[PDB]
Amino acid sequence: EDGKPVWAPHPTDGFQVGNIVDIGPDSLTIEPLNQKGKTFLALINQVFPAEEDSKKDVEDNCSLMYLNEATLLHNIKVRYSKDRIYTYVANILIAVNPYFDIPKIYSSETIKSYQGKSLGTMPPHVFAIADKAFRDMKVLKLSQSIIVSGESGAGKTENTKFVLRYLTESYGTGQDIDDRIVEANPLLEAFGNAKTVRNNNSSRFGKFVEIHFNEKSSVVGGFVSHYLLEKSRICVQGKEERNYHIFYRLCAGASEDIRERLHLSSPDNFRYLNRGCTRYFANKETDKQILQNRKSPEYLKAGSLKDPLLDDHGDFIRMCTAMKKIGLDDEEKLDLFRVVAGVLHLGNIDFEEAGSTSGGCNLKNKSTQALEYCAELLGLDQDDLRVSLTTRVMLTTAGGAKGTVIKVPLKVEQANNARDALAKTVYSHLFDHVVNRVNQCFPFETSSYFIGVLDIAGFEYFEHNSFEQFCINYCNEKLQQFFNERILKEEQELYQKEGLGVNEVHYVDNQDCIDLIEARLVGILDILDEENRLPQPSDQHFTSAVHQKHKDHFRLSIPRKSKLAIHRNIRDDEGFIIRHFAGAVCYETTQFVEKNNDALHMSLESLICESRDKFIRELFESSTNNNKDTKQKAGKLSFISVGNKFKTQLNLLLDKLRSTGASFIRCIKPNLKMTSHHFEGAQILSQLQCSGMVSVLDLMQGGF
Amino acid sequence: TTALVCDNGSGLVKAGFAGDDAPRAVFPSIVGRPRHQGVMVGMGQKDSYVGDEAQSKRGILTLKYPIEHGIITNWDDMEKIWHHTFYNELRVAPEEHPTLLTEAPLNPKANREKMTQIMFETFNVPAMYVAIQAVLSLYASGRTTGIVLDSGDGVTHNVPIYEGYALPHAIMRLDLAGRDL
Amino acid sequence: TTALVCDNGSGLVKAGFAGDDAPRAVFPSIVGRPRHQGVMVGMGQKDSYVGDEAQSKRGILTLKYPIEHGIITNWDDMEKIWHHTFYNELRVAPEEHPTLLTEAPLNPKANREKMTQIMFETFNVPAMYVAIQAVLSLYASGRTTGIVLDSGDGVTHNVPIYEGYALPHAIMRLDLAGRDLTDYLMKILTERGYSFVTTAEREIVRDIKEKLCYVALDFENEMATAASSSSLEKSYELPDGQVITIGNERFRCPETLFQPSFIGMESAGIHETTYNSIMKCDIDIRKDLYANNVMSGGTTMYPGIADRMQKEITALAPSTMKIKIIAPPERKYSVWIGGSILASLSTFQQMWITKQEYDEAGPSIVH
Ligand SMILES: Nc1ncnc2c1ncn2[C@@H]1O[C@H](COP(=O)(O)OP(=O)(O)O)[C@@H](O)[C@H]1O
Ligand SMILES: Nc1ncnc2c1ncn2[C@@H]1O[C@H](COP(=O)(O)OP(=O)(O)O)[C@@H](O)[C@H]1O
Ligand SMILES: [Mg+2]
Ligand SMILES: [Mg+2]
Repeated sequence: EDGKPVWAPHPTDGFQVGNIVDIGPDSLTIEPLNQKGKTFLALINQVFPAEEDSKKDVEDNCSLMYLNEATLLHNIKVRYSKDRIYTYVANILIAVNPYFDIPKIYSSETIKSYQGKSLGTMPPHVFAIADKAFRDMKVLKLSQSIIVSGESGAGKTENTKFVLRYLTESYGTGQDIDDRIVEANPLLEAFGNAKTVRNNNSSRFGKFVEIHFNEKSSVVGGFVSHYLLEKSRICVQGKEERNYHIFYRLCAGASEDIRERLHLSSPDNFRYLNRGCTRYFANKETDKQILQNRKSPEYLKAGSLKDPLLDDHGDFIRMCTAMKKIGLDDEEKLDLFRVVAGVLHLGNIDFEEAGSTSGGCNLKNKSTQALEYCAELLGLDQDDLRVSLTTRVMLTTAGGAKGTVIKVPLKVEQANNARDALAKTVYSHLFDHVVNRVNQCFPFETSSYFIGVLDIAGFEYFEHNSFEQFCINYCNEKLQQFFNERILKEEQELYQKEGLGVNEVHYVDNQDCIDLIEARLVGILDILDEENRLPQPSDQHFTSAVHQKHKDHFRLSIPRKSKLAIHRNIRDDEGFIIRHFAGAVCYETTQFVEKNNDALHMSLESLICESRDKFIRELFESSTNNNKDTKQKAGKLSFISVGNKFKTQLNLLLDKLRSTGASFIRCIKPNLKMTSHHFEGAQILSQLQCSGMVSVLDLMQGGF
Repeated sequence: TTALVCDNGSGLVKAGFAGDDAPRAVFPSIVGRPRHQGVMVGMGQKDSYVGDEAQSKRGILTLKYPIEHGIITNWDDMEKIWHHTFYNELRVAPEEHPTLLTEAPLNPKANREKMTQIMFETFNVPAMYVAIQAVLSLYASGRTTGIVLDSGDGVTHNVPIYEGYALPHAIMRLDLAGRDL
Repeated sequence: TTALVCDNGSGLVKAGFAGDDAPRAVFPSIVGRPRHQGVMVGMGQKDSYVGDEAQSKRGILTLKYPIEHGIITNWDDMEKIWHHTFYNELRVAPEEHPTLLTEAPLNPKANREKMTQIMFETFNVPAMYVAIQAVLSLYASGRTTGIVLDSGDGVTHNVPIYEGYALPHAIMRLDLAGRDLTDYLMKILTERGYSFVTTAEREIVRDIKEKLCYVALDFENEMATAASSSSLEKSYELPDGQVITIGNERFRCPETLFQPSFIGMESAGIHETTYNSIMKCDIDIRKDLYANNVMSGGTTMYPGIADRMQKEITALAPSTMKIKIIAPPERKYSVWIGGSILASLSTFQQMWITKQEYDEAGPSIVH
């Protein structure tokens, strides 16, 4: 526009009002409205059109005259001071966590005010999305999904329980499933929640709580499904990051009549915990309760971590209270502590060089008591387990004449990668036994249709990004593909319905970004599975092969060309910059190969399955119903895969989402401290640009 | 799809698809014709037995090893070895897979040519390559540097490789172990 | 902000920003291609490995020095040196700062032009300047008067400077030290039955030229007791386990630098080229040139200089005049420690050749 006030780039608030008093080809001489003497220069991507009266807000954001990404930011700045936390932006609901209890908006009188009424007949609320999902299920003959993204603590936990409260109170009229999520609230927190630099307590798996509806349309059951729990985090942690929270709550919160049974020591004595952060979270009363023998040198030197909602000393106590509430027995809870403590003494075993004759690798002299105190926890013989962690057993029998069983030793690096592959198998099959035990405390009556909630970790970005953030952000790019796929389909089901027109827009595709990461022996994940196979794996050869063959692609440049100055310190074969939906995020390639290269030997996979304990043999499947046992030996698949097993399980979730309808609820966190009324425009503007909301506004060209 | 590694040993020919476990079939490199008059009149016998069965029929045949001092004697016996290997061991059609064949380090010209030509025209494979047996023994212990001593019946070899280049001027071939033993 | 002193070594390229410590990167300039057919099939190999990475993989390459006889061989190899130097050591893009380059005294024209011109077009620096390597050791020693020595593999130079003006009419450049000392050591160690034909193995010759050699005080008289039964053997160990016991050649190799008639060439010894540059200066200045004889360059690191040089000069110099020779510690980094002081300080912040100035002026801006 010309003359009319436009938005101006303001440091703390994101955008401020301002006018244009001289102009260039792409640089604008911006005079601020409220700071007129500062008169700076600003670019085309820092100026946006603004509405005539600033004395208004919009309930229906499609009603804007100037609809852009700066006027969406101004609408949730005014509505936050009007006690309105819900905002209708087309088929996308923007919910802002206020960090206090607003008067009469979550009440039972509020629930029967919305009941059965459609969008555009009631103002913005999360109960108008939950009521839409029951009507766009039975009539439409389509199962539903509520998709929740955003940064941890942004309201993605809280809006989900208000949806499942609304589907039980408004339409189930009972059915005991609503507070069974609540009764095992710290129980599912400990196993999947970890600590990242950007998030103090974030769940690292795809929690998919589905709610079954039958042919009669009554709520007949629920089921809890889990997807994509981070494999690498189990064994390796970065600077100031942790493992899962049960590996700190069991270390801190275990009593002295339980610690003498489990043989626990402070985290500096456990190899899978001492490489990250060993500090526990606490509160003023529990910081006095953590014992002198439970403290690591990090805790002795720097004490407990700071955060008002986190206490790792007390939540192991409130976890075991929750096992009484959900449905776990007193004999079995003790066996659920021997397996967790067995993972901690699995990481301490170590393997040195060859002695002389017959090559191979042997254990270290200081790793003898580390295997004996672990083999009574995982139920294995102390003499037989040393052989399986050091040799590769195979046969001369395979297709011709009958032979015998031969022994080919493993290399030192093949034994270090094999010991960590066992810990990424045991804790992963333990977590399916905790979830499957919980799903049997409310077994469903029948099935036909379902309204589920997909909640996943958001787009994560730190100062230095690793392999853990490459696999999280690759999951958010595919979920961003499915976001834009349903929005283009919605406008196509709108223009001949209301008679608006035959107008059509050039779709926002991302296939070159997908083909860059995964393909048919062309992607980055395709090169990564090739590097695991090489005679001697390297870290210099993995980076250099990506810009050898994938050079032509636009969404890939060398780290030294980085727009952000900080990543220019990194050199050619140390990293790469990958452009995504939420921007260009650079990743280092240090330990990227090392986290991918775990592999599990056949008679080591067929040794932990052969366990000399009874709770342990139940863990590696399969159930009694239609019983059929796992074979003694195999050959194939050796390497198996890490980065392809993470891609394969994600493809099982993207095709389930394609059979369901969409209910996209984006959650915005207003401030860092998580306090009422506070506002940060250096964090709010960043979450509109990292949640895919910008890509939707840049697909909306309608003008209707 | 799945490639086939078929090893032209002088043992102990080895056959199995590409990875991941062990050779599917191993048997001695023997073809053997019947040296006695037939009198039971089944008739029931073959014009030539290959191994395994030419090692179950000891004392009634005249065993002929088709590979002798590092070279195949003639391709008339060799093709019958091949036919046995693909068909009654691996079972797969030859037109199905790309194959991978092995040779001896420093083997006489034009015995790789004549081989490649005859094998393409006899079995009609869709693609192929020939890698030398000593170099492959680097990969088994997964080292990128070192001197390889690969010793099988009837040719041993001493090949030096350094990260990851093979010196053409330092390769030694001995025609000694194991048939002379 | 800061300027970068990146020294175009004869050896031994040195790189480090201006102040406050010591050079950050040192490596011996070489490029090496893989000289035999590959069999591991990653493929995984660079078109050319530069130093230091080309010296951690000796024996499978064909080493090619880019700096030979005091001039660069071609900028096809040189640009790849430059790219390696900035990128996998210092970690900065050349467009960030004014740079400072060094050259050899009496450099062939237009090879300082063509260089200056190519470096501006290849790396796109915001400013450029070239200082001579001998002159910079003046700043390193902190002096105002005296004769300056940049002696590297293989062009040395002898420049006289007076308070603080340089003299165009007395500068002497010798093609001798140090690659002729390397090549000669290989020619007189072959003389005792150890052959080293290949380029990669020639590096081993440089490494014993560094470590084990020393300068005789009185050649004829050290040579006499070397001829005696007396043990001058120091036992070196080689990469394949070979044990070599060298005696005579150990003091013979650096001695080559005095009286080049060992080679048979006409060129005068450092003894006399030092002196003849002083006796090409005006008579009154000579008074303060004695006792400001300051040596530098890594090829002067041998033990026994400068007090051989001192005793020899004192014999040739006029009677009852004092000559003390100044030998710095850490002479290998002298030139760089020169450059570091200059480019960090005012006045010379406004004395660079800047981008517009260069664009307007063209290649004839160097002189
Ligand atoms: N345990 C053993 N001890 C000594 N020699 C053996 C043993 N097992 C097999 N051999 C010999 O090794 C030979 C097989 O070697 P092999 O590796 O098959 O060579 P190639 O692969 O070149 O045919 C046989 O001829 C046999 O005589
Ligand atoms: N301790 C030593 N004794 C004798 N010569 C040495 C010693 N250290 C280094 N050198 C020689 O000095 C050379 C390095 O000299 P340098 O000052 O780098 O010259 P430039 O700066 O002109 O490249 C090397 O080629 C090496 O042979
Ligand atoms: Mg062989
Ligand atoms: Mg020099």
